[PDB]
Amino acid sequence: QVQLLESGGGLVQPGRSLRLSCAASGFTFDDYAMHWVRQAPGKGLEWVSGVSWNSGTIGYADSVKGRFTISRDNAKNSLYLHMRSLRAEDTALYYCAKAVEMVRGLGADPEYGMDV
Amino acid sequence: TKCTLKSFTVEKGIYQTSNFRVQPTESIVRFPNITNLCPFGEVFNATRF
Repeated sequence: QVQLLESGGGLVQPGRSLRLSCAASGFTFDDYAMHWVRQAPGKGLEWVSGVSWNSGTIGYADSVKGRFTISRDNAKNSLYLHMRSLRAEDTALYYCAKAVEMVRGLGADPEYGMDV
Repeated sequence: TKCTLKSFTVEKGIYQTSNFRVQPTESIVRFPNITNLCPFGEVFNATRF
């Protein structure tokens, strides 16, 4: 089965750094892109970042670009996103999602049509 | 024949002298289809890291 376990956040006073971790299964890690997409409780979903088969990260969202730092632990299927200055715009449900497209989605990594 | 019979005088007849032997022109190597193709798009030909 598939159940992507993401956590790392909690009673976080703004102005501190953390490492949100998503663990994923049901596929091959170092050949599929895990994407951070935030969704605050009461607010719509919003894309954060991603990491691909070549670890091909892309960027961060509107006012958060730069404070975050995206890193992958390919073996144990883990994804660590750095948390800096988490405020009402920077806090949300940091969903981790997988795109269905296989290698060379075109040039870009598989990052569209992530229904899971 | 003169240096085969070891003589400066050879009489009418027939004398085996040497060994005719054709030589190989070129070399040839064969092996079935590769089927060992690599996804360089993942390894080398990658757009975004």
